[PDB]
Amino acid sequence: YQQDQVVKEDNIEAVGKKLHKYNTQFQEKSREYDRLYEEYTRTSQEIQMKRTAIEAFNETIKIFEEQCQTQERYSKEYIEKFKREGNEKEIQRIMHNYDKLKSRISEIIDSRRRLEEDLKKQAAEYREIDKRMNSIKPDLIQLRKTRDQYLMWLTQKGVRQKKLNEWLGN
Amino acid sequence: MPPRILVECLLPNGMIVTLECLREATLITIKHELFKEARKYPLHQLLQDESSYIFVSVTQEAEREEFFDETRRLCDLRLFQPFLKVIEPV
Repeated sequence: YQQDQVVKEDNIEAVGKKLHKYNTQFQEKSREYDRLYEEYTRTSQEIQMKRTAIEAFNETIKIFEEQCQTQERYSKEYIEKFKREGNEKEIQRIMHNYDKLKSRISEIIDSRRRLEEDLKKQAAEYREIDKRMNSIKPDLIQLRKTRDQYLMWLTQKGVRQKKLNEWLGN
Repeated sequence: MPPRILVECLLPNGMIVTLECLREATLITIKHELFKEARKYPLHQLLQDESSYIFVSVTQEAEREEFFDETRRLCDLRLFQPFLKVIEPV
């Protein structure tokens, strides 16, 4: 590697130009790959948040549903007693409160549906980020290694470091 | 969680009541406000003393939690949604 070699200078300059071209090319793909990787990561986290939140909706809905079973079974008793004493005001109030509970359940079920549909769209963006990334990777890797094949060859012919920096410089 | 927030409480007589809370309030003072507020609602005679009851809710991690430690503050509970179901743990 280190010390200066006994080979034609013409061959070294041509290989050095190629190192340069292949480093530029590799760098371009890598920059491209990384921008996507950043959006890939943020998308993956948001997706994981949405799955958890769907689960919490599922469980929230169970609880409000159980509340519904509680009210039909507690107000079974008292409604039958009440229209015997003619209190249609208090029956009205119980029914109003019940309408409120069912209304809120349906708002929650609606919110879950929305999030399911947004998870569906975002999971698709995610798949498309992945396909773009997969299309680049093999290219990124192959350019890098050709760049390495040339770098190491030049390093081995004792080429000065300031000359290798000029070629890697862009 | 802004300074004061609406918390939906699900009473064991079937009733829903909406209650304004200081985000900082402990569950024990909220249980207290709640059972005062319940008397303004139907079927308030079916309620035992407030101390027989415990709150249940869902955390942001989607787990169902029973809050036996009522000194805990409403803002530290990590509620998915501002509601509390009231149960006799039996």
